[PDB]
This record gives sequence, C-alpha cells and structure tokens, in this order.
Amino acid sequence: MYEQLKGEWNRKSPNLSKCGEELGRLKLVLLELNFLPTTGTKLTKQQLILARDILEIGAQWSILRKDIPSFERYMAQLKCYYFDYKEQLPESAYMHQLLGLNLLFLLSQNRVAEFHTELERLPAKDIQTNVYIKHPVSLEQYLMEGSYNKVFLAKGNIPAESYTFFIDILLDTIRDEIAGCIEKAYEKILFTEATRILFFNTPKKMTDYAKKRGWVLGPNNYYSFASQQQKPEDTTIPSTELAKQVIEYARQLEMIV
Amino acid sequence: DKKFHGILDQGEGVLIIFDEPPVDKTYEAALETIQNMSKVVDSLYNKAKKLT
Amino acid sequence: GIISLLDEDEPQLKEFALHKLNAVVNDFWAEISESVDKIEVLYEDEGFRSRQFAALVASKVFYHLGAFEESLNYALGAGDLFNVNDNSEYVETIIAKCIDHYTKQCVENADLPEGEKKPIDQRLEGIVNKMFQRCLDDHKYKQAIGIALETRR
Amino acid sequence: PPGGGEQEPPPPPAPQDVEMKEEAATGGGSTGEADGKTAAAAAEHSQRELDTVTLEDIKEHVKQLEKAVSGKEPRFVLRALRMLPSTSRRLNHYVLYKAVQGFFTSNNATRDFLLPFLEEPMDTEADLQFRPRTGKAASTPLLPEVEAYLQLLVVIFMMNSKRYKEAQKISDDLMQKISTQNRRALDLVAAKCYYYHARVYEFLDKLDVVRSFLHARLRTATLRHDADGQATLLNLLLRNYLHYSLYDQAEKLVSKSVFPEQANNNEWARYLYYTGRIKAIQLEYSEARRTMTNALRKAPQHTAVGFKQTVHKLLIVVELLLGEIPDRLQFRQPSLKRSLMPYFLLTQAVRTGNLAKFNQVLDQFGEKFQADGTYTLIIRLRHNVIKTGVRMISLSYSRISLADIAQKLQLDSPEDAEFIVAKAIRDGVIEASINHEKGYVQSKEMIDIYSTREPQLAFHQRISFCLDIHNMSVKAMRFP
Amino acid sequence: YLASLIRSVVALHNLINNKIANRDAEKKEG
Amino acid sequence: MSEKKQPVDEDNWDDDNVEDDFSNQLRAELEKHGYKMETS
Amino acid sequence: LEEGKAGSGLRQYYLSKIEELQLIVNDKSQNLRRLQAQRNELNAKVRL
Amino acid sequence: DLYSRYKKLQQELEFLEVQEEYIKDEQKNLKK
Repeated sequence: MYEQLKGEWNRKSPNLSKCGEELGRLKLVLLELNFLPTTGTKLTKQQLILARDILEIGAQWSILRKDIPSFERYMAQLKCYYFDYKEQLPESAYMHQLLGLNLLFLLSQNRVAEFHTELERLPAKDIQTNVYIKHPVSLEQYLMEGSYNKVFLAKGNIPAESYTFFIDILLDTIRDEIAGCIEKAYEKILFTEATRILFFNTPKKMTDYAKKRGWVLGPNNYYSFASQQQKPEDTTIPSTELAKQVIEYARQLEMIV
Repeated sequence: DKKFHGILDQGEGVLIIFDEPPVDKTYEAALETIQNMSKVVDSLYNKAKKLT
Repeated sequence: GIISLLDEDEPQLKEFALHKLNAVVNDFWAEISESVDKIEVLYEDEGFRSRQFAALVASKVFYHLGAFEESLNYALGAGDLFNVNDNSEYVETIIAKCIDHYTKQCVENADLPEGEKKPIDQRLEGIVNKMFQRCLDDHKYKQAIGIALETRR
Repeated sequence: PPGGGEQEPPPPPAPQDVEMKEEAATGGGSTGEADGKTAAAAAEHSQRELDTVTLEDIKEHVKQLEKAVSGKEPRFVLRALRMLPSTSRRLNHYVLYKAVQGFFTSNNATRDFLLPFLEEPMDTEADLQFRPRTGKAASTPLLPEVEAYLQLLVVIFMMNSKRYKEAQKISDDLMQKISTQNRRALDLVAAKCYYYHARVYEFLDKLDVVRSFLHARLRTATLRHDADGQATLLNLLLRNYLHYSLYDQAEKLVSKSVFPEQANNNEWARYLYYTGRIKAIQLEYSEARRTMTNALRKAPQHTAVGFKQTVHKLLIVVELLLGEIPDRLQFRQPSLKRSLMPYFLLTQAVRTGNLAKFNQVLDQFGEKFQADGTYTLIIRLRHNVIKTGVRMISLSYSRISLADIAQKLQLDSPEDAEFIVAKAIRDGVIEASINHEKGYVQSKEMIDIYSTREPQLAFHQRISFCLDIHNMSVKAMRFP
Repeated sequence: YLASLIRSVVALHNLINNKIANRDAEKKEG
Repeated sequence: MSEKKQPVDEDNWDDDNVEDDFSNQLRAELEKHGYKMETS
Repeated sequence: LEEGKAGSGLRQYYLSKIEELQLIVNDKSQNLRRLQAQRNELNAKVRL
Repeated sequence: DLYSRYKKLQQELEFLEVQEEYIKDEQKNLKK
C-alpha cells in the first residue's frame, strides 16, 4: 500500500534532490496519519517504524548536508518516536548512536543541564551497554579532567558513526580552549612544548594566536607578561562598594527599627 | 617559656624576633559563644515545656 | 518535540499542528511556553488563513502562564472562531476580563466627556451586547440591568 | 475453641464505640462548622480530620473482613436521610444496629455488595447539603481498603470509587462557587484521593489521561478558587513527573507563582525536595543546597517513617558535589544507618583524595545505586574528588613537582598534571603560579583581604535573618 | 554576633511567655 | 504527622569525623609504627 | 444563562476574594488595634 | 440582587483602607 518509500533508502541519494523528494513523499504520510496521537490498532505504527528508519537517515542526511535546523527537527521527531506513549516497538539498530549525534552536537553547543537530563530516561542501561553513548560520557569524564590530550587519544578511534562532522566542531571548540586555559596563569612555556599540543608542524594557528592572545611572542619561548595579568589591587575601588553595602545594611537596621 | 618571642635558624644562624601582643578582641567573642551554649540549652527546657 | 514541526513552510501542516495543540493542551500547556515566539510568526502573517485560530492556542497558553491582558490581545484579533464558542470554562473568563477592561475604558470615555476618544474595537464591544442578548433570551432580569450599569453607557 | 471463642466478642465493640462517635462528632461537628464559620475555612475539624484519617490508618482502619464490624461500610453510607430534621431518626437507626449486632451475629457484606452500597447516597436522594460529608463517608471505608492489595476485581471498584468521586466532583464544581468553603475542606480530600489515585495506578498502569484530568483541575483552580488545593496538585504532578522523563524540569518556572501561601506546612518543604532533585539535574548546588537543607529543618517531628530518612539520603548529595560536606553520622538514625551503610562508605571514600578508593565503591555498591537512580551524580562527582585532592596538596605543600604528584593521585601521566591545574586556576581553585621548564609548580599564601569581604557577606544573611526572627515574633505576639 | 545573640533572647521571652499566655489563658475561658 | 508523603516510603561526632579519617588511613597504629623502625 | 448564572460566579467571586483579602487585612487591622488599645492604656496609666 | 451586593462589598474595603492610614498615623502621634 502507498510506497515506494524504502526503495530509495538502500541506494541513499546522489544529491539533495532525491532527499527533498523523500520529504515530499513523506508529506503525504504526514497528511494522513500525521505524527500522532494514533494508538490503534498498533499495526498503524508499522509504517511509522518504516518512517523511523528514513527519519534516522533523515538526520544522517541533515548532518550530511550540515544544516543545523533540519538536524534538530528530525532529531525531535526520532526522540519523540522512542518517547511515544507505546514503548513496544521493533528495535532500531540506530537507536543507540542517534542519541549520541544530538548529544555530541549538544556538547558542541555546551549545554550542561540538557546533557544530564538527556540520559535520565535510562540511567542504568547507558552504563552497562550502548558503547555509542559510553563514548560521550567518557568524553564528559575527560572534560572534567580536562582533555585536551586524553580526548586526542580517543578521537583517533571512534566507530563512529557520522561523528566526523561533530568531532571537527569538537576540535575547534577544544583548540581555542588550549589558548584560553593555558594562561592565566603560567609564568612561561617553551616553544616546542606548546607546539606539542597544537600538533601540525609550524601552523599558522599559532600565528593567529600570536594575534588573538597578545599576550607576548618571545624567542624560542613565551611569556604571560604583564603581569599575570593586569595586577588587581584593587585599592580604593572596593571601598566604594564597601561603603555602599553598609548603606543598605544600616537601612536594614532602620527597618527593624 | 613564652617569656621571649621569636624564631631561629640552624643553617644560617639567624634569630628573628616577631611579636603581635594583643589577644583581647577575640577573647571578647570566644568567651561569649562559649556561654551562649548554655543559653540555648537553657531555652530547650521552656520550648519543651510549652509544646508537651 | 512537535514544536520543531512549525519550521515547515506549507500551512497545511499548520492546521494539523493546531489540531494537535488544542487536544493535548491540558497537559502540554507548559510545552507551548517556549513556542510562543514561534506562534508570533503565524499570528503576524496575513497570508496565513489560520491566524484566527492561532490566537486561540496563544490565548490558552497565556491562560496557563497566568497572562490576562496578554490573552485579551489575541482574543481581539482571533476572528469569529474565538467568540463562536460559548462552551465550558474559557468563555466566561475572557468576557469577565474583557468587560472589566471595557467598563474601566467606558468610565474613562464618559470622563472626556467627548472629543479625542480612544479607539474602541468593534469586536470587544460587539461581544458586549451580543452576549447581552443571552440575558434577553433567557429572560434573566437581574443580570440584564447589571451589564448596563457596568458599561455606564 | 472456648478460649478464642470468648476472645472474639470483646474487640468488635471497641471500634463500634470510638469509630461510631468519631466521624459523628467530627463529621457532625463539621456539619455545623460548614453552615457558618466557615472562617477561614477553619473548620478546625478539617485538621481534626487529618488526625482521624491517620487515626484509623494505624488502628483499626475499616476492615478486613473480621466478620464483625464489616457492616459499618453500608451503615454510614445509608440513611442520609434526608433533610436535617429527618436525620434525627436516622442517627437513631445507627444505634438500633448496635442492638442488632449485640443480639444476633453481625452481617458482612463487601466486595460485589459495595456497588449498590456506594450508589446508596445517590439512592437516598439525597444528603443533600454536604458533598464532603458524603465524600468522607464513602472514602473512609475506601481509603484504608487500598491496604487489602488483593488486586483482583476490587481495584475496578476503586476505579468505580474514582468515578463516584468524580460525580461528587461535578457536584463540587457546579454547586456553590461563591464562598464555597466545601472546596476548602474538599481540597484536603481531593489531595489524599488523588494521591490514592496514583497509589492504585502504580500497581497497574501509569496514568497518562488522569494527568489530563489532573491538569484540567490544576489550571482550573486558578484563579476562580484555589485554597491549599493547587499546592498539592503541583506535587501530584511533580511526583510521577520526576520519575517519568522529561521536560518537567522547566515546567515549574511557568507554573509559579510560588505558590503562596505555603501549605500545608511541611507539605511545602517536601515540594522543595522534589524540586531539589530537579534543580540538581541542572548542576547548580547553591540553589540546591538550600532547598535540600530547608526540607529537613522544616519537617517535624516524625515518626513515621523512612521517607524523612530518604530526603536526608539525597540531602547530602549536593553537598558532596559542592566539595564541602559535614560528617553525616550526626543525623545517624538506628533505622537509617542500616539503610545507608553502602552509601556511607561512598561518602567515606569521596572525602578522601584517593581516586582508586572512589572507583572501587561504584563497582561493589553500584547495585544499590541502580535502585535509587542516583547514577547522575556518580559521573560528575569525579571532578570533585580530583578537585579535593588538588586542594589538599595545594595548601599542604609550598612547592610541588608536577611529575611526582601524579603517583599519589594515580594521575598516571605528566600531561594531565598540567590540565587539572589549568582548570583549577580557571575556576579559582588555587592561586599558585606555575612555571613550565622541567616543569615545577610553586604556591604562595596570600591573606589580609580575607575578613573584609567574607564576614560582611555573611552578616548580610545573619542580620536579615535576625530581623526576620523579630518580625515573626511580633506577628504571633500581637494576636492577643 | 552580639546582635544575633540577643535577637534570639528577645524572641525567647516574647514567644514563650506569649504563646503560654495565649492558649493556656484561652482554654480556661472557653 | 503522618500525613502526605512519608507513608509512601560536645559532641563525639565532630571528632568522629577525624576518627573516620583514622579508620581508612594508617590504621591506629601500633604495629606498623613499630615495624618501620627495623626496616631502616 | 452563561452570561450569567456561571459568569456571575466569577463576578461574585470578586466579592468572596475581596472578603478573603479583606479578612487578611482585617486580621492585620484587629491585631494592630490591640496596639492602640494597649498604647491608650499606657497613656491611661500616666493619668492614673 | 447580585450586582447590588457586588457594589456593596467594596465599601468596607475602602473604609478599612482609610482605617489603615488612621491607625498608622494615630500610633505615631501617640508615641510622641
């Protein structure tokens, strides 16, 4: 009935024309069964399982095309499918890492409260199995270290999949943190020693850092001058708020009175 | 013996004298909280009698 | 995650969307709080045929958030679909609030006494005498005089 | 047989004395309290009603069975009847059944016999004034009846009891509405009953639609009539919403309000417990530590029993993530100690600076944490263990070598020795200045700013709190 | 500290003596 | 009370914190303190 | 009536909410009038 | 009937409203 739907899934798509045609094909299903709340007769959710597969690859095509709003839309759809009020559904082979795509992207956005509340659905299951989720939680463990280097050892080997597009964003968002977290405050760091973390050989990223930081560029070495930095005293600056706090404090004494 | 205040050095052979005499301002507060203990303890008897 | 489905260009999905909202809005009243900003697009668009009904779900979510005058704002430009429903609880709350607004505005209007009058929308004043016809039809005579005391007119 | 045969008669008349005059003096007193004063509420027999429900809930409940006093279920639900001058004869009929049970054997009719019994307040036609007296006379057998937990064929009678209660709720919404005062005595009952809803639904199926009904009730209280009801409805929401993902976190911000005034007493503090775990999921401890501590100091006097101990189980979690924790055996209870033994070894190894000591406890004692669902802390606590170790070593050593510090903390490599300190400086953990040549790490002790900033910030809390004690004393002092 | 020292004492005498003189004096009248 | 939630489910303590520090660290200790003498 | 019998439920609710608010303000006035009775007693002792 | 009392119950609201100013001012002068 209806279809042809999954025929374009094995072959995937050469361009975004067939993908847009897949969304236009799914628009008819979205006009008939819509998205919810059809309980049934749960056999009416069978074509919704067949729609979950092409929505999973709809997020693989949303990250393949790099589009951010498309990715979050399709992920809202999948997440709501595993959040459907009927928990009895055929097991999806992608159910595991499809939470890790949005989790690693969410980590690229730096969302602390949503990370922990994401895993709140199955706390004991994410630890015992699903290696695809065990990589981001080991990444969080390594983010309180932080890493930096341990993550660079784990970034060589990832299954992954599709995390290539996300680990590039993770790359840049770590590399600027090398520059931010090295100083303040270190007295000095030798040249090749920082070259060991920036990798490459003689990158222009360290020249752009010689601009961005500024900060200092010294011969065969580097310096946090001057000095460590800005030298807060703060002398008579805090005496203003020290008088000010006592103003309203005396006001509280007068409110008693 | 506390009759003399300072500090020595075995290596450099240096004795240094330092003194900060007054202890009065803390005695002020310390001897207060120590008695306020029995203050609150004495309040528990009335607070226990009014309730039960 | 039904909020992200509002990113679709075709309005034919928007009618189905609002059809999901009003059905699950009792539990999902809080789920529309962060979507208000996306509701502004549907209400502010004149080529959107369902803006009349978009203001209904907006007024409901502002009922959940405790917004009164803000629900009146969408109540006005919500069209005929808004005042056509006299059922259940939501109809009495909005006319109590709208007549309170209307009667303080009318005590102000009688204090002009004329000239530089404030603009009076035909909808907010039309539901006045329109729902007053209920007191004439039910023949209840105590309320019939009360409304005329309220508007001062 | 002779001994037990003579020990059967004495028990049944003990309730048939007290339980007969209990809701007759409390319900019959609240009958005249409901006609006038009616200020506020108060209705002090509503508080007495809390005491009476909790009175039977220890002894003797309703029944059983027991083949003796099981006839009280149809007795009090019969004979309204009907208007107040006609109720005198019925109050006498209640006493005629005492001679019936004293002469012949007592008749037991329950289970399938309860269907016409619960419909007899609708058959009498009618009470007709007090819906809460009929809700109490119908619930008072039903509420301890849940203690049977037979789960077969009488749970659908509990569903019929929610349906009959919903009939009484249509009568609760339609009638009055102007100086209702029946709603304020019924909001305690709508509370307890809705908690019994979730209680019964926990033994069969979670309630997705009953939350639609509950939220209809919830939002419909504001603004028309809400007294004490919505504070309980929000906790009904939060109770299964905390156990059931998701989004319910930011749901509270759009609900508040607050909702004031806080009621009923400790009932608000427990709400602070639920939202305390919630706000802990956002990792903010300063907001979480106060809401947790307030829960315990706002709850007297117990017993009973173990939930007041569990709220303390989660109390010190946020303090353990803080990094500053008091020793928890000062709150040690003989019934609580036995329950947190594994947990106590957890905090014991947490305050230490050894990382391997901490990783052993999760392996051996994780099986208990699965039941509490407390694994959310175990991933984020490691950050606090390493920060604790580095804090110790920071103050306790003037100059420390980065290569030699890794062996004590099992840091295992030179490279992360720089990382811990890097973020330590970034978060303001240690003021030490570090030189990378070999490299080495030196530390310095700075003070004298000290008592300038810290005590005045505390004083701002101290004095404000003392004047609040003054205001709360003046408030209760001016009443005479 | 002296402030908070006597603040609790004021609340002591006031609340203790008043709550007693409130409920124990009212119970004999009614 | 017992209403609502709860039916659903000097002193020596201050020094007992330090004693907890002694429980998981360096035993008490006599024997090791006497064993460290002849090691070197 | 729907205008009405149930819309006068909100209307007269303003009576009950004003009387409840005013019962709080009247409790705040009663407990404060005890002040004036007492301070007038204190003014009466110096005359005594 | 209904609107009659509706306009009858803000009277004591305003009467006690000026009563607040009454009690508050009088105790302040009575202290002097």
